[PDB]
Amino acid sequence: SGIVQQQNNLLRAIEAQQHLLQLTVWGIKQLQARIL
Amino acid sequence: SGIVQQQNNLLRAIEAQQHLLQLTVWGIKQLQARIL
Amino acid sequence: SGIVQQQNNLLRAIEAQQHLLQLTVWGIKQLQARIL
Amino acid sequence: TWEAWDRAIAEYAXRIEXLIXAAQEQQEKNEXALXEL
Amino acid sequence: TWEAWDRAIAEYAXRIEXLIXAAQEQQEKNEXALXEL
Amino acid sequence: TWEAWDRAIAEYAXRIEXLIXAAQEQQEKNEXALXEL
Repeated sequence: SGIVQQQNNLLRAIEAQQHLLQLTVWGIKQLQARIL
Repeated sequence: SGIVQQQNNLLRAIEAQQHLLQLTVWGIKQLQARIL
Repeated sequence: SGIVQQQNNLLRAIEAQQHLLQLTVWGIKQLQARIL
Repeated sequence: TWEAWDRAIAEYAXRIEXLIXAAQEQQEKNEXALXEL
Repeated sequence: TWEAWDRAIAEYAXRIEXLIXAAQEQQEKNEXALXEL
Repeated sequence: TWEAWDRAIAEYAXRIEXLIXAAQEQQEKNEXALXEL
């Protein structure tokens, strides 16, 4: 039960990187637009 | 068979973040160079 | 023993993306500040 | 170009957010298999 | 704003670095369960 | 510097793309162990 609850915790962390990756990209796009 | 096929799906997703992380970095480097 | 040693290798890779995600962000913040 | 990149990112961030579909929907077979055991 | 974003990133990068707490501290139950077996 | 950062990223993105070596090459032991079972 713990391992499955954990693969879930990996899955969970990756999803959180996905939102953080999209946030970095937003920043980049704001710099692209401002600086060009 | 499903769990192994899945750890593989985690592994897979991470590899896809790795390519997306390198893409964000490219953007950053283009902004570094243009804006300096 | 290998799978556990591996989930660990996934966990490990994610931690390494976390440091790489923070590094991209540093870059972004330097561009935010320089270009504004 | 930058819209070549915006497009090439978005699609890629599609593939990932496809994989994390495949994964999320094992995790919830695994959390079915765990039902039995 | 950009400090809205700096704050919204930092907290989010908190949640992740919380999950990878939860995970890291299974991995080391799993590496306990592996003790027995 | 920025070339300090370019270097410090590239090496780090090396470590990850080392781990994902280690991982990818378990996954394909696991997909060997799964052969038997």
